[PDB]
Amino acid sequence: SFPGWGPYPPVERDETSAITYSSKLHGSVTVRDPYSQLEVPFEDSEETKAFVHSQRKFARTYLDENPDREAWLETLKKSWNYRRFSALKPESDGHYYFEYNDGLQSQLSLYRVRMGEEDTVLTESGPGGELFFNPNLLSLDGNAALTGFVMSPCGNYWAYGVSEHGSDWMSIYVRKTSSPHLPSQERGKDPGRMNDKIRHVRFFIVSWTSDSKGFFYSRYPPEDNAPAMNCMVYYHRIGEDQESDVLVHEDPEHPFWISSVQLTPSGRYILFAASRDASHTQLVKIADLHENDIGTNMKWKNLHDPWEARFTIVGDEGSKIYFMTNLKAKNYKVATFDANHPDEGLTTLIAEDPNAFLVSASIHAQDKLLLVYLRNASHEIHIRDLTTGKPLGRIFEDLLGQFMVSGRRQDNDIFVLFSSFLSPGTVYRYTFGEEKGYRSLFRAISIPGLNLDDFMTESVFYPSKDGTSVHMFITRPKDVLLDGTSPVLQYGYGGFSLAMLPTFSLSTLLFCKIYRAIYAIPNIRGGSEYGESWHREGMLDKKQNVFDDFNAATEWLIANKYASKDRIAIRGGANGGVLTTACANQAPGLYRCVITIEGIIDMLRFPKFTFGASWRSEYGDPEDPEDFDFIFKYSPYHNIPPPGDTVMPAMLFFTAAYDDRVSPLHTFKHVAALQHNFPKGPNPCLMRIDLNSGHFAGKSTQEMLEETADEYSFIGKSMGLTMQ
Ligand code: NA
Repeated sequence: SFPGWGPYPPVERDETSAITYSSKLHGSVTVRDPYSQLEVPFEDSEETKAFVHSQRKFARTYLDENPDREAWLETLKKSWNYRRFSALKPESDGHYYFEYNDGLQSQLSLYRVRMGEEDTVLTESGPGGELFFNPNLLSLDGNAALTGFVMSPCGNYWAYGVSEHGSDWMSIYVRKTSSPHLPSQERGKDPGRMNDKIRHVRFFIVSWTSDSKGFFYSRYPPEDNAPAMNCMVYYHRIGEDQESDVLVHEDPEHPFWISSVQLTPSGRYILFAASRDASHTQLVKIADLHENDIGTNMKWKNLHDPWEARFTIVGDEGSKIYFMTNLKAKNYKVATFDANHPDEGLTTLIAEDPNAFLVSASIHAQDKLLLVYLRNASHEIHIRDLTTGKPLGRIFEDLLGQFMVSGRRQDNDIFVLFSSFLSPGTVYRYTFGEEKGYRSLFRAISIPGLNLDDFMTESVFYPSKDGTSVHMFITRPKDVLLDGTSPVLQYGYGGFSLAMLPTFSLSTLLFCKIYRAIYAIPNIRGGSEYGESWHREGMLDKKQNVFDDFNAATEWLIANKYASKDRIAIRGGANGGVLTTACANQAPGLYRCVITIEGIIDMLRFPKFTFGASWRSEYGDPEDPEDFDFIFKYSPYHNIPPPGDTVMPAMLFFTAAYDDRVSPLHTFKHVAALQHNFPKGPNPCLMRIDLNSGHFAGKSTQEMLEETADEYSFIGKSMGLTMQ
């Protein structure tokens, strides 16, 4: 039987294309890749162009034929038109800065208010204060993004990154803090900036010297799919051209290594850190900027033996530097180094918590050390004495979710942004005291037409295949019955010590309301939810544990009558695309709809493209014979089930035509192979393409809504759901 939506657009095959891999078990294994031509970028291949255009047109026709697509876009537009803001961030110009969106602006704007006048911002009258920077003015389409910013210590200068209009490359710009954007400036330019333009940057790590004369940054050779190579550290002096910038570090022997510098808050010490993979291990060196001219002739001293640990600067006290480090402490700890006694090594200030991952450490009110711990898949705030490390107790103990803390060592107050599945964003002020402090509600995000009291988030524990107890969040309307009829949207990642925290998404709650559905977040292995050991149990030869955890979550939801066996939708992005494609291959019968965002799918070829080589610490090295065998077992691109005795779920793949973070070739080849293997469906396999590269880290509000309307209408069609 031939479905009315077919046939699929044709995709050229290369029947001769193969690579031979060393294998511990088999000696050698020859892997055919009939779609290897789709590894050539869109801009360089007419074949890749023809594939993208035909697949894009085919997907759009199917998605747009569904009237629920426009119904979802209208519902999303109306509900997403709510005011959003960050916590107040104190800066060296004596102003608080905050992110603001009226509702449907493409990008967040940056506003400011004099410290002491903050009670006049974020009222019914509007954001108040003064507009500082409006990213919406940068591009005609609103796809140009602020990638970061750092104010000069003097408070006169503001260094900031803007993503270039084709790519995930950026330029660093500088403007005076006396040159804000004006509300009536025209789109397509950046008015009021200084002449400085730092090109060839792929990540924003900028550190000003204490004299405010310049900043350190990391850059690459000029850009005229290939692995990212030859990261260099430079120093830029304000008012000079980039051509005058002084080279601080290059390592031509190790072109895949990523390098950056961080300065202590005093600006006295510079920490050089190199990374050779995605693991939390560095090659680290410290220099005293008072001993050295900026250049390649600086007196670098070894902080510790290379590749054993990561070191993040938390503060300084003369020659004493405070570090958050995992040195002999996989869950991280706080330790001090005396730059005057390097050979004495690191002294523990806050011991590793064996049962809690330390996320951050920051100094406040001169000598209060604030620790954010991850315990039971949510944030805890602990206060410690900076001098002794002695515990001073807990704050916000009653709030279960995630926190963003803003405030400096010199401020007695912090602003804390609290959020969860059910809390869109409450900014609390906390004022430090002698024995206890005082907490005040500053401002709360409210969403018109959403009643947060209509929803709940349950915490359950389920056994995985191997008997391991896994935590899962289940968000649902309180009035949805547990009678085994509800649809599920189940989101997972599983990797890189990244926790799936309670996180606010209006879209997800609208999915729950409109489809009487549950939103399930199983805290599967690979994440840091139960400490670094939770990551170690879900990587390399144990990556299969991640898929088993996710499958067992679905089986538990069905068995305990949370969900209909026929209405499971799964969702994942990047490393989460390994999860969605692997689970679809290994248990196609569990799932009715699979959403993959910028998926990693070819687990043999991933090292050959942009930043993929760094993922070898997580997945293994496919060119190592031992690693090949365990990677090849699950590599979703190489394990599409034979068509004869499998019905594939409906599958929708989101990707840009250009993406540095995950090369779109992963999606291109897997979509080609799925369509070839299952040419008659019965369930469609579609690729939803953005041609504007709408950056992950810089996506306009309107693009996000269109993508969500495509995703939800496709899930609705695929699982036979009616919008309520
Ligand atoms: Na823009």
